[PDB]
Amino acid sequence: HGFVQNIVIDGKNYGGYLVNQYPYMSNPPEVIAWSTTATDLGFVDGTGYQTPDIICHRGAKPGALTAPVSPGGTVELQWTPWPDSHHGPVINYLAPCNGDCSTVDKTQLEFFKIAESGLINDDNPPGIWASDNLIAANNSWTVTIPTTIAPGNYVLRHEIIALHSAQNQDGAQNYPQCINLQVTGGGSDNPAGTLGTALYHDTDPGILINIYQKLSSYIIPGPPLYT
Ligand SMILES: *[C@@H]1O[C@H](CO)[C@@H](O)[C@H](O)[C@H]1NC(C)=O
Ligand SMILES: [Cu+2]
Repeated sequence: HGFVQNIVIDGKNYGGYLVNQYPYMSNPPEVIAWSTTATDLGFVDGTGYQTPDIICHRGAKPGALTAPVSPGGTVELQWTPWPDSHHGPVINYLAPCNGDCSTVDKTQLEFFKIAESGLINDDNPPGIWASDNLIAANNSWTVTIPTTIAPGNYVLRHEIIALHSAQNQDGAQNYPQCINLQVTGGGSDNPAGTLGTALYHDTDPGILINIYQKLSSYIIPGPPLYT
């Protein structure tokens, strides 16, 4: 359980969607982060993979604001403290807004994977995962925006998948957090994109998995990494 509390871009903080404050406020502030109804600080499990909830989390609506990023710039997402128990991958996608992200139909967004990190070491099962790298970095993740994509407005879909309960059907816990970015620079690629509801299926090999046993490999879920 947790959420993204702050985003650092080009030397300033953009405050996150504080899901334990703003849903209680009823005139809440404009941010680059999507609003959600996930006030339990919880997840979308396999029952929700073909519902709109998987796209940017339960009940999500676009952020009003968009943050500009320098060409090949960093976006640092700062989480609430991630529990060591919640081992699993950290995955990052962009989808083009083709206009103001604040007005997109989330159900039409087509994501391409720009970064993935999975099982790092398995010397002591359940091992060390991208989620453990996030904890070791004091609960932040750094995303480098590619220089090779067409600039424009994009949703960054940033996600931890916790696998501590994932040996059961629908046990994996997805924690997507979306923010609005203005990608800048000279790129031209329009990578093939995947609908939110086709990212994951509840029987995928990196989704329905016992992490407590020795693992020889881990297949990071979702569509193929764009390079
Ligand atoms: C996180 O930062 C705090 C100090 O603010 C420190 O005490 C902690 O050990 C840091 N780093 C890691 C790897 O946990
Ligand atoms: Cu949890």
